[PDB]
Amino acid sequence: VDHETGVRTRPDNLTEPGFIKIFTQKYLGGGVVDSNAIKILELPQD
Amino acid sequence: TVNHGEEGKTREQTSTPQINEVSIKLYPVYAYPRTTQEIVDFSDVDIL
Repeated sequence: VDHETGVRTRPDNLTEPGFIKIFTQKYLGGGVVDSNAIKILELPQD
Repeated sequence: TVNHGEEGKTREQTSTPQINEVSIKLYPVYAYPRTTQEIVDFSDVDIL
């Protein structure tokens, strides 16, 4: 799941003077919808 | 590092990526064969 804005970058070039504080954020979501459609296999560790 | 954070939770400063510098020095692989003038002059092979 992503958002319509996707990844947003705010190059904060005012707040800590002498510092560019790049703020890059993405809204990420992940869920197992219909768990019947995924199968896992734990092989022997050896 | 990429931090997770929350709704209404302050954002800590993530560690900036590091840069590494490989110093590939140059070194002369020299060959200094002391051949005699005798071999060069006597032989018809042109050993040079």
